[PDB]
Amino acid sequence: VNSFSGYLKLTDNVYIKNADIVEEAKKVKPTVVVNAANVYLKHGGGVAGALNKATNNAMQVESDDYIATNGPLKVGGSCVLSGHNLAKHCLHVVGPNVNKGEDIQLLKSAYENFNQHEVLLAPLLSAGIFGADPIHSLRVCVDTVRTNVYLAVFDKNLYDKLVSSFL
Ligand SMILES: O=C1CCCN1CCSc1ncnc2[nH]cnc12
Repeated sequence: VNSFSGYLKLTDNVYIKNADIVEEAKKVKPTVVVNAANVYLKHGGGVAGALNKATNNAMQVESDDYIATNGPLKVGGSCVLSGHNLAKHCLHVVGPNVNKGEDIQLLKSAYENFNQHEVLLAPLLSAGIFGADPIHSLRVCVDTVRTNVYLAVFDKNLYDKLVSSFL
């Protein structure tokens, strides 16, 4: 038993809810919240910008130190940093950005990072301003992640379409 509430069950291990991931994190305080990161951990907009704003920019400060020490992430890669006031940990995961021409096959590699954590709160990778089809993203998620994932979908219209088109 865990504290996630109001989710529709899609599979044995994947759950989905129309919710603002920032508000959901603040309420559940999950062990892991996933950020839709870029390789530079520049959290300017989309999910990343919202999460960072909710930390009063502490996520960005921590991220800049991480990059100064380690260099950029790989597309399809991840790193674990603090969850600040939102979660114990934040798993920063880089999905391919279609608006940068990045290979959509890297989406599966991106979701594989979730398997290193037993339970996560997450957005759909590569969705939103990353330009991929969220229905495809949900399919790759279901077919790749084996650990327990609670997906937060901000847009009610998108949420309804994702549910209604799910096989
Ligand atoms: O829902 C949507 C519509 C377009 C893309 N997308 C999911 C990524 S954007 C997001 N996802 C979850 N929680 C949030 N809080 C602020 N932004 C978000």
